[PDB]
Amino acid sequence: EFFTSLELSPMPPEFWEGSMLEKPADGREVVCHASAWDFYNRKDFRIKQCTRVTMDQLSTVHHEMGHIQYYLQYKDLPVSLRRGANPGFHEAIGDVLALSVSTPEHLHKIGLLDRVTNDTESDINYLLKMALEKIAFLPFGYLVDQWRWGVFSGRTPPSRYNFDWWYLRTKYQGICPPVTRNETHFDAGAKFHVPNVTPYIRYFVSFVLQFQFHEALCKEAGYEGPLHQCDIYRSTKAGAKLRKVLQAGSSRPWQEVLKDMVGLDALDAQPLLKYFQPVTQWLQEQNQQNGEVLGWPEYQWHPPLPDNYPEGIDLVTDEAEASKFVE
Amino acid sequence: LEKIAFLPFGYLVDQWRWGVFSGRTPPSRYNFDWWYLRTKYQGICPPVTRNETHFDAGAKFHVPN
Amino acid sequence: DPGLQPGNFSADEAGAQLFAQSYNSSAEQVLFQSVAASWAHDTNITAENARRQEEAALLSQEFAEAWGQKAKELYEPIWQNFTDPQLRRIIGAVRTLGSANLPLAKRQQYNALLSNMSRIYSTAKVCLPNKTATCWSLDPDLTNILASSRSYAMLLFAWEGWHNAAGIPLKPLYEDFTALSNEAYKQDGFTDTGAYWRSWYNSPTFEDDLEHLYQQLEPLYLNLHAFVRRALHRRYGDRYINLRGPIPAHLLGDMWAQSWENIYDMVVPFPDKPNLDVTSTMLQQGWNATHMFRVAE
Ligand SMILES: *[C@@H]1O[C@H](CO[C@@H]2O[C@@H](C)[C@@H](O)[C@@H](O)[C@@H]2O)[C@@H](O[C@@H]2O[C@H](CO)[C@@H](O[C@@H]3O[C@H](CO)[C@@H](O)[C@H](O)[C@@H]3O)[C@H](O)[C@H]2NC(C)=O)[C@H](O)[C@H]1NC(C)=O
Ligand SMILES: *[C@@H]1O[C@H](CO)[C@@H](O[C@@H]2O[C@H](CO)[C@@H](O)[C@H](O)[C@H]2NC(C)=O)[C@H](O)[C@H]1NC(C)=O
Ligand SMILES: *[C@@H]1O[C@H](CO)[C@@H](O[C@@H]2O[C@H](CO)[C@@H](O)[C@H](O)[C@H]2NC(C)=O)[C@H](O)[C@H]1NC(C)=O
Ligand SMILES: *[C@@H]1O[C@H](CO)[C@@H](O[C@@H]2O[C@H](CO)[C@@H](O)[C@H](O)[C@H]2NC(C)=O)[C@H](O)[C@H]1NC(C)=O
Ligand SMILES: *[C@@H]1O[C@H](CO)[C@@H](O[C@@H]2O[C@H](CO)[C@@H](O)[C@H](O)[C@H]2NC(C)=O)[C@H](O)[C@H]1NC(C)=O
Ligand SMILES: *[C@@H]1O[C@H](CO)[C@@H](O)[C@H](O)[C@H]1NC(C)=O
Ligand SMILES: *[C@@H]1O[C@H](CO)[C@@H](O)[C@H](O)[C@H]1NC(C)=O
Repeated sequence: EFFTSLELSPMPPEFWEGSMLEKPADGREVVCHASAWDFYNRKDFRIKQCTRVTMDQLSTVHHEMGHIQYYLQYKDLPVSLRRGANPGFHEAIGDVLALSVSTPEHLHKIGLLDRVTNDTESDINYLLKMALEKIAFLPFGYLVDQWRWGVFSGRTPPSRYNFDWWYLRTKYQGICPPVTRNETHFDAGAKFHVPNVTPYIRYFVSFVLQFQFHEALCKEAGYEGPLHQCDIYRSTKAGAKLRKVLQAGSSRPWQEVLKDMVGLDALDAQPLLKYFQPVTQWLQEQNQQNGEVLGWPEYQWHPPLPDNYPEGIDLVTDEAEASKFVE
Repeated sequence: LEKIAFLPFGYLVDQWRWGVFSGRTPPSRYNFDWWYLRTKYQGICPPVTRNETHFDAGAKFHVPN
Repeated sequence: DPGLQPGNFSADEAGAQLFAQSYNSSAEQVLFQSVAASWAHDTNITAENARRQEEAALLSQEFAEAWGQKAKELYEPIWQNFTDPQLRRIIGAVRTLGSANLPLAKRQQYNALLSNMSRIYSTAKVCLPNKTATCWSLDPDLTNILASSRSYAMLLFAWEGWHNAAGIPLKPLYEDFTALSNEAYKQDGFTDTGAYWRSWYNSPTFEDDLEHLYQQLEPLYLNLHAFVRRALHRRYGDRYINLRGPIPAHLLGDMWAQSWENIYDMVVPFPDKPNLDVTSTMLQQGWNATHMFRVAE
């Protein structure tokens, strides 16, 4: 109904008779995955997911319903024009809508929350909670696909796998391995996307693109306020523009479509800069007050062995549990 | 031992200088990029610990001049 | 300066030849005075000579600026097409204004920065925590100790001392110089300073070809490194060097590991055969200064 409000997603009824949106009551079916498989057949689609009560599950449901919007929209195109333009679009369009749902204003105005908590402290809290997973991932993706490019193209011979991988980690993400590694180990294998053949820069491109989409839609939504609570709900023109963009799947270069929607044909982090503006200002004030270096004035620092010989790992060293035992 | 032991250094110094000029090396990865290049190409481990404060290229004459 | 300003030539062949000849004469004079100043800088007297070098460089750069501006405004539409390799090369050499694109204040700042870099590197010195009255320098003393001593502690002290004393007070100057050079060569027409430096060799696949060459030459250096690492492990023990791993920087021959020639003392294989030297000949027949040059003749 939120989709239909802005004349979007005239959902065909086959979903309410042949699509399973629930946990598997019987049979050893899929436990919990994160995909929205489409029936295709030129006619229909489906969802296969899990159902819970948490807000995270609701956000995931909105995310996969946004994925279903894409399919419902690009089916008149041929069988090879199914991937949506840039490969990172599917997450992006599937995520920007979630950015509208998670706002407390959306929950209150749709009836899930009693009233809007117009509090600066809550604003900063929520912004830092969400910026702990939409920013700490930004060096990643780029890191992984840069390393994979290096290994493929030949600049990283099999005698330099871990060296290049850990130099990249200490460069971009700035996290050093607690154990002194060497070239026998293959630390890139721990990630699931390295052994399986899966590109990983699509997620970085999406994490850059979704906020630009949010800013463009908000500018076309008529609400020139803060970017936090700027849901696309009840915006017929915004839905029409999103439908127009979604009409063509890979039929044109992604740069042209982005120029059509936002106004420029290249990626920009400026909407992302504006989105995290209050949390960035608060972070700058906190860093200045604490008096600490911004980052990486001393590298080649690897943590000492914590007595990691596997006999004392079970020893608990939590402050709260220690205080409770003391009392 | 006079020539081959030099070849990687010749390939290394100006690669680092290209990295610094082209912008891939901001003034916070001078020493880090230099010593990663040294450990990668020439197989040389700096003896003492080095932070970003040090500039381990001005020792070579061709870097300042 | 009458020769500073070029006349009103033409894009035609005769005008191009006249421009080339005028540049030849003017540059002959300019580099004559420049080489005179530079040579007098570093033979006997250094006082009032670095400043003379700076003013000579400034005037030569202004001369190059004027001539390059003239060459641009007189040959830019026809720079690519000249039907003569010599003309193309000379006009490309002249057109590269280089460090003249900066304004007067920026140009003075860049020249002062280069002079400061050179002087800071030249006068840098390192010595002991105590008895700090007189101490070493780079070439007369530091190279001798780092190439003749065989003590790990003293080698480390010399290496760390020189690297600190010549790198620490040099960082902000290098940052400013990189910014200025990038700006100047961006205004020149090249994407960056590194692109201009690569432009000398004139090959689009320069980096790829160099990487291929080094990948071809890698086994030689790997084997040599393994052998020298084993020798150094035998000499210094299994505490300051391991068989699987890199080699510490100072343990090698030169200061910056540029050449290992000074390590031949404890690397040479089969030492029973005598080393090759003709010092005994100098002991027999005197070689004061010219014998090694008459042999070149
Ligand atoms: C290039 O260097 C000159 C000369 O200064 C010398 O090199 C520097 C890198 C430092 O190591 C200096 O100690 C060394 O003498 C620099 O010109 C100098 O500028 C300063 C600032 O105007 C002049 O006065 C100094 O100012 C303060 C106190 O006001 C103190 O640092 C000093 O006590 C001194 O009084 C100094 O006289 C002047 N030297 C000259 C003109 O010969 C110049 O700034 C530098 N250029 C760049 C681009 O960095
Ligand atoms: C929540 O509080 C903020 C202030 O912390 C309100 O800020 C609004 O900001 C926009 C920016 O364009 C201004 O145009 C509005 O006038 C501001 N409103 C004010 C000052 O009352 C924001 O509107 C509040 N949100 C809700 C839903 O009440
Ligand atoms: C930078 O590395 C040096 C060693 O190369 C560290 O040691 C100090 O260096 C300073 C000069 O920066 C000397 O004055 C001190 O005597 C050194 N020792 C101690 C115990 O302080 C230095 O701490 C490192 N700095 C950073 C910021 O990482
Ligand atoms: C950590 O230490 C602080 C400060 O010592 C503890 O706070 C005090 O704990 C003692 C325990 O005997 C009490 O008598 C005091 O009244 C406490 N002061 C307070 C709460 O202001 C604290 O309990 C310790 N534990 C944690 C988890 O912080
Ligand atoms: C330096 O050595 C050269 C080469 O021997 C000397 O030049 C010759 O010295 C001999 C000494 O018996 C004379 O007979 C020759 O006439 C000299 N000239 C030539 C062309 O052979 C030279 O004198 C020595 N001293 C200096 C200061 O150059
Ligand atoms: C070149 O032309 C300028 C035009 O202002 C003139 O002033 C100058 O005298 C001319 N020079 C020669 C050498 O003819
Ligand atoms: C370049 O010069 C040659 C000289 O033979 C001429 O044939 C050619 O047309 C020129 N190209 C242009 C003017 O683009």
